[PDB]
Amino acid sequence: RQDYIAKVRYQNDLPAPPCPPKLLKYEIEKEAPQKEFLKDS
Amino acid sequence: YVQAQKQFKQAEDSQNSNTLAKLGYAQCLIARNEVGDATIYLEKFFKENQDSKSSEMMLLLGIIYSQSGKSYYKAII
Repeated sequence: RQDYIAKVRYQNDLPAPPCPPKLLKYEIEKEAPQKEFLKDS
Repeated sequence: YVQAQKQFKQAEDSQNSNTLAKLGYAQCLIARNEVGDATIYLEKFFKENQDSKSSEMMLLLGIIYSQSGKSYYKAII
């Protein structure tokens, strides 16, 4: 079958890991500061 | 903490209108690391007093629910 030459290859390639910047937990995200803040007089 | 919690409970039993006594009771529960017990007490008080304007109670409820995580919607409210 001498006709138009074309190659079909589906692209589903996974991207490389992004490694985005990491959020920093608040001081009130730790159990001990939470206890100190809640137990305030 | 045990004695203060007992005193807060006695204050509540003497006069139920003392919201400050109940809030101190919940704070003492927090002091004794009774996270679940304080949460149950706070839910009972809020559901009985949904119209009460205890801003600090609602702030504490939001903080507790955020620590829980699954109850984020009540925390937002």
